[PDB]
Amino acid sequence: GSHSMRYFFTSVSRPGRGEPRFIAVGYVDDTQFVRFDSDAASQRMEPRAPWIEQEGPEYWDGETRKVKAHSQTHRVDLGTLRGYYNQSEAGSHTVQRMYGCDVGSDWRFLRGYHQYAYDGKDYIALKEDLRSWTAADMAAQTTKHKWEAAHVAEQLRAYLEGTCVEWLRRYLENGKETLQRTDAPKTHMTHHAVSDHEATLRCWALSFYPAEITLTWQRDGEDQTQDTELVETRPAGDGTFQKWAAVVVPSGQEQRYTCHVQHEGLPKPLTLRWEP
Amino acid sequence: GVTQTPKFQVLKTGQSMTLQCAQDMNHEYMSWYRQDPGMGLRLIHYSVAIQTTDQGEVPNGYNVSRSTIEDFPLRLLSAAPSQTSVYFCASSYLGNTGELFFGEGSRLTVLEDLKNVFPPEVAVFEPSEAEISHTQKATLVCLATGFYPDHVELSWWVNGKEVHSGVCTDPQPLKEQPALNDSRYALSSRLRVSATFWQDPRNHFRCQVQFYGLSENDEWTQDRAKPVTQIVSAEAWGRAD
Amino acid sequence: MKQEVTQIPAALSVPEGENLVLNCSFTDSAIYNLQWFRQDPGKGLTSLLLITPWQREQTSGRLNASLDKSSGSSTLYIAASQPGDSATYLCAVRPLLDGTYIPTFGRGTSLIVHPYIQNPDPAVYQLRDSKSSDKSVCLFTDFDSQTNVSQSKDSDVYITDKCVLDMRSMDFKSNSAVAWSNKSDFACANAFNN
Amino acid sequence: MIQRTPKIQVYSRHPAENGKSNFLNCYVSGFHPSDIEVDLLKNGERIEKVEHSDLSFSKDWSFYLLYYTEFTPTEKDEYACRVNHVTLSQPCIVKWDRDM
Amino acid sequence: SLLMWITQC
Ligand SMILES: [Mg+2]
Repeated sequence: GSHSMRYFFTSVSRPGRGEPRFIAVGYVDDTQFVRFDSDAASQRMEPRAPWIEQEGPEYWDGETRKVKAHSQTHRVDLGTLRGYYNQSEAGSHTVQRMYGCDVGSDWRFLRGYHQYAYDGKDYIALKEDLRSWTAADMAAQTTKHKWEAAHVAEQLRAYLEGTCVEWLRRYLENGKETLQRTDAPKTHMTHHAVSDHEATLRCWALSFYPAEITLTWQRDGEDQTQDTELVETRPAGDGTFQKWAAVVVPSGQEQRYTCHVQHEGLPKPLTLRWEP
Repeated sequence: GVTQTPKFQVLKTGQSMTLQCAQDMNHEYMSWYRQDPGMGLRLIHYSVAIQTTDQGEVPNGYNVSRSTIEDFPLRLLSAAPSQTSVYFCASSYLGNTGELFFGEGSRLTVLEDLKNVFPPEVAVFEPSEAEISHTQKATLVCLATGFYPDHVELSWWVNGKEVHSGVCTDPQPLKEQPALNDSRYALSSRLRVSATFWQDPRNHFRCQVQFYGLSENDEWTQDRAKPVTQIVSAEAWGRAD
Repeated sequence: MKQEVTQIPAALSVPEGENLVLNCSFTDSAIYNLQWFRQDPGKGLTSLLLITPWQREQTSGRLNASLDKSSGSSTLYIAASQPGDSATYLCAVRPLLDGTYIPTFGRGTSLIVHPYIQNPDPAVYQLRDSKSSDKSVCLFTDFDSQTNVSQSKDSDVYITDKCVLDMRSMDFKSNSAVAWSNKSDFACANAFNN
Repeated sequence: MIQRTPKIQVYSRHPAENGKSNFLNCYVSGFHPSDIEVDLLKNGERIEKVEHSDLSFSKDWSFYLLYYTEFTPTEKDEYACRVNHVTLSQPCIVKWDRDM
Repeated sequence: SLLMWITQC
C-alpha cells in the first residue's frame, strides 16, 4: 500500500512567559517516530518508534540542530506575522507547518506537501503539484514574494521529491517489522436493549494498523445510514487503532442488518451479523 | 548589519575578555572565527538558535552563549599569546540565501609584558623640490614608527577633511626587528598632490594615526606616558617655498 | 562527502585592463549556496556575490559569478581589471544536507592588478621632516609596474613594499616605495634594491 | 483566531474485563488552539498520574492528543474524562462506557 | 529526516 512521511510543527507564542513553545513530531504512515519539545529537558530530537533508534549520533545531532534551527525560524515568524496583521505582543498566536511526501505501493513519489497556517487558518501552501504557491491574503502575499525571490519552492521540492522520499524508503526498510506490518482488525458485535421496541447493534474493529478502515451497515442487503453512529478512528495507545459503527434496529429484526469491514490487513472484507 | 566590539584590544596573559557581536537582522545563525595574519578563517563556535551552540574547528580556550537572537559573545577564558589573532563574527539566515554577513573584525594581541606596548611617533616629510620641478606633483610621506602592537589606522586629512584620492598606505607595517617577537612596528603612507596645491600656504596636510593600546583600567607606573589608545599625528602646510 | 573547496589560481599577478577568471571548485555538490568575498591585507571580508543552485548567476559591476553546469564548480569573472581589485578573493559554500550549516572556505586567490604607468620617471627623492630638516626619508617613485622593490637588505635600513596611488581628479597613478635609516653613511642615492 | 471545539472519546486500550488492569484513554481531537486541559476522573476524583501523547494535528490544522492512565475497571467504578478549552464555556465531561 | 533550510515568512 501507499506510504507517507510527515513532519508537524507547532509554535505557540506565550506573551511574557518566556520563549514560544515549539513542538515537532514526525510520522511515517500512522506511526510517530520522533519528537522535539522546546520545554522538555533533553533539548534533543528524541526517538518515539523503535526502528529509528538504529540511526547513529550523527543523525541525532543533525536532526537536533535542524529542529532547533526550525524552532528559531518559527519564533521569528511569530513576531513577523504579528507585525503583518498588526496584532499585539500580549496575545498568544499559533503557527503550524506540515511538510512531507507520499509514495505509492511501489514506493515511487506520488506527491509532496508544504503547508503553513497562522492561528488555525491556511496562510501559505505549496499547490498540489508543488509548482506554485497559494497565498491566503496580503500578509501571505508578502511572504509569497519573499519566498519566490529566494526560490524557496524549488528548495522545498528538491527535498520533497528526493531527500524526503529517500529517507521514507530508508525508514520503511529499517522498520519493516512494524511499518510494513498489517494488523487486520479484531472484530466483534455487541447488542443492547434500548427500549420496548429498539435494540442497538455495535460493530467493533480493534487492534488494527494502519488506521485507514471502512465500517458500513446494510439492512436487507442495502446500505444503511438511518439511526446509525460511526466514531472517528482512534488510537488504542499501543500503536494500533480502534473504530466502531452502531445502528438502532427494531427489536426482533437484528439479523436483517450486517456490518461490513474493509481493511488492508484483510484478504477479504469481513461481514458481521448478530448471532445470539 | 553585524557589529563587533571591541575592534582592537591588548590583553595580558591570563586575562579574561569578552568580544561582543550583535546583529539586527533576526539571523538564526551566528558564528565566530579567528584568522591569524596570512592564514585562513578557522571556526571557533557557532549557534543556530537561542541556547544552542556548537564547536567549530578551534573551540579550546573559548566560550560562547546565545541568550538572545541578536547577540553571540565570545569569551576568552584565560588569554594566552597563542590567542593573538583577528576575530570575526558572521551571521546569516538559516534559509533565504544563507548569505554570510561578517563583522568588521577584532584584532586582539595577548602579551606577557604590557611594558612592550608603545604608541607610534609620527612624522610628515615634505615634498622634494626636485620632485616638484621634475613632475609638477608633490608627494608627502607620513612615517609612523616605534609602535606595538600593530594596531593602527592611518588617515590623511587635508583642510579638515579626510582624503582618499592620491593616497596609498603600506598594506602591512614592517617589523623594525624581524627576529624579536615583540618588535615594534613602522608604517608609511604617501599623499600625492599637484605642485599647485602643495604651493598654496592655506592648504593644511595632516597625517593622523589612530593607535589602539592599553585600556583606561590597565596598570601603568613607568616613567613614559601610558601607551593608551590615542591619536598621534603630524602635519605640514603648503608653501610657496 | 566531507566538503573540500579548492581555488585556482592561488595567486594572480596581471596588468590592469585584463579580463580575469577565478575558479572555485568543491567536492560535495550538495550545496545550499556559494559566496564570494574579497579580503584586503589587515582588513575584513567584503561579500561580493552570492549564488545558489536555483539562482546560478549574479552580477555586480565588473564582477559576475556563475555556478557551472558541472555541479561542483563556480567561476568568478572580473572584467577590465583595475588596481583597486587587488585583494584575496575567497569563496565559501554552505551545506545543503549535513545538518551542520558550517561553511567551507577555500584558501583564496591572491590577486594583484598592476597599474599601467604610461610615462615612467623612476627616481629616488629625499624628503625632509616638516618639523626638523635633520630627519629625512627616501622616496622611490614613478617607476613602471615591471619594477619591484626589494626588502630591508640591512638591519638598520628600512624599505617598504611598493604602493600604488591614484590621483583620481587627474586620472594619474603612480608607484612608490619608501626607505629610511638612522645611519650616518645612509644616503638616498644608494638606498633602494640590492 | 479560528478556534474549533474538541471532539472527545473516552475508552480503554484493551477490551474491558472487570478486575484486569488496562489503560483508560481520552482522545481529544479537532480542536484549536492547542492549549487544553484534560483530566481523567475516577468516581469524580482527578486521577494523578496521567500521561499524554506529543501534540500533533490533522489536515485542517486541528490538534489531537491522547491522554491515558493505567486502570482496573470494575462493575461499579465510574470513570470519565473532563475537558476544558477556550471554545468551551462549560467544561465537558464524557463518561466512560465499556461498550463505546 | 528534516528539511535543513527554512526561510522566514
Ligand atoms: Mg473553557
